[PDB]
Amino acid sequence: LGRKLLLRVNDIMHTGDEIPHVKKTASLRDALLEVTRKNLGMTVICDDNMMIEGIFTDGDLRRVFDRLSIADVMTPGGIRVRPGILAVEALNLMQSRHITSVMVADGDHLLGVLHMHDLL
Repeated sequence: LGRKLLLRVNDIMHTGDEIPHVKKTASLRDALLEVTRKNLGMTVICDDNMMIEGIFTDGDLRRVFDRLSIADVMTPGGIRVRPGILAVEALNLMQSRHITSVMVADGDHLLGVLHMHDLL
């Protein structure tokens, strides 16, 4: 696990089909279907070229509770990490920000999503 903490996020993040993402035109309902589908408790909002527009977490749905599109309720932009950071560094950031998932990106280009549980 000590070894585990020195792995790079690149090698532990969900990629490809495992990434939850929807377009900013998506229904809230459709966005939620994607969140459920991929089991990470959040979805990215991005275009077909994987350029990041926002994020939406289960906590954000609670915050909404104060029929919409996902753009209407997302966090625009969003916290993210670079693929070369260490598992331990990612864990530290997530702890300090009190989050359990994070996007992995090169700038605004989405590469993957990491969950606290992956950090094992």
